Amino acid sequence: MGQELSQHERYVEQLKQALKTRGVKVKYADLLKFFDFVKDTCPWFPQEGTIDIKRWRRVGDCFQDYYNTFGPEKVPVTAFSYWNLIKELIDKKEVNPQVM
Repeated sequence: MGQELSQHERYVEQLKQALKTRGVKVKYADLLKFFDFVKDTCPWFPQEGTIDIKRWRRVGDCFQDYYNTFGPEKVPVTAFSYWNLIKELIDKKEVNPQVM
């Protein structure tokens, strides 16, 4: 909140467009809030051969369930649906590696 413009914000914007072409309809702020959500309760970002984003949303989906019931909608469940589109996006990439 201290800095209006940040590298993290730009990163999301890229995902917004890229994922959008995959059939994802989410707001820029929505993704930004999610990124801050994990960073707030989870300052780590472990990576593995399998869908790395899985662990990211995994924490959100869990705490999101309780937060959703409590009231904090900061991270709407709709994230899971859009996530389905990502699963296919990353999975396809894991096939036929390409270099630019």
